[PDB]
This record gives sequence, structure tokens and C-alpha cells, in this order.
Amino acid sequence: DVRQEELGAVVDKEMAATSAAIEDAVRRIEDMMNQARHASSGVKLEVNERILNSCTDLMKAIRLLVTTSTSLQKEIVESGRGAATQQEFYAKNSRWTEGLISASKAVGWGATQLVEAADKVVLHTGKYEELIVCSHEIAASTAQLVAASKVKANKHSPHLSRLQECSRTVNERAANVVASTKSGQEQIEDRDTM
Repeated sequence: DVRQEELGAVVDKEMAATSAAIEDAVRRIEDMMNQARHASSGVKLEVNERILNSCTDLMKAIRLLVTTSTSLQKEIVESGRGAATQQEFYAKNSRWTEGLISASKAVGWGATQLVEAADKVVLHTGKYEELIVCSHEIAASTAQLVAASKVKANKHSPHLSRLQECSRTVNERAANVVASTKSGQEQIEDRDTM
């Protein structure tokens, strides 16, 4: 249970860790594009490359959402702390800060989960179904990060509206990972049955 007086430090570190985890996810997924070309070939390799790329576009959209989330948090703090330090502001609004830490943590974990599901199905024997669920779950975690950020916000900068748009974009990208996995799966099972 995080000390109230160090909540500012912990949320700053958590947002930073979530962003690093998202960057690690982009690198791992992109590295699988090269590894796939060695685990498979043909229609399977082609659809897997498309799926890995949809996953990469989703992770880049999430990268932007988290960065915008951090920007909105910092403006909320700068605007409301007055003579207090950031630490004091976070401590005084401990509830809000805790929501940020918890929501951020979940996104980080969601990214790690999605990378693992992609790895298992593309390079091993995992199910495409698992990648689809992880796609839905990470989108759910980001919408929660957005709501947790929104609580102490208002129609202000670095735009609450910009963060909300970012969420729509992530949801659209997650839907694309799903459409891409379904499209690809039915393309793989349809080349073999002739």
C-alpha cells in the first residue's frame, strides 16, 4: 500500500514504466516480423505479418494515448496545485492518484499480455482466439486509464478532448487487430481445404 506522501513519485514512475512497456511491446512485435519469416512461410506467414502489423499500429496508438494521459495529468496538477508541490497535490488527491497508478499498471500488463499472445500464435502453437481477447482487454484498460485521468479534469489542455479522441483511435485499432486476425484465420483454413 503506497504511502500517501510518496504517491507523486510512484505515479510518475508508473506512467514512465507503462510507456517503456509499450515501447518494449512495439520492439518485440516488430522483431517477430523477422522471426516469423523463419518459423513459417506461405499464406500463414503473410497473414501473420499482417496481424503483427495491426498489433504494432495498435501499440503505437496506445503509446500516444498514454503520453497524452500523462500530459493531461500534469496539466491538472499544474493548474490545481497552486502554492503546493506536485507531491502535495497528489497526496491531497490521493484517491485520484491511486486510480491513475492502478489504471496505468493495468495498461502495462495489458501490453505484456498482448505481446505474449501474439508470440504464442505466430511463433508457436497458441490460439488466435487468445490474441483477440487480449486485444479487447488492452482496449478496456486504456479506456479505464482515460476515465481515471478524466475524473479531476475538465474541458482543458493538453486537451481532455485529445485524450478522448486517442481512446477512440485505440478502440478502432483494437477492432482492426480483431478483423485482421479473423480475416487471416479464414484465409489460412481456406487455402488448405481445396
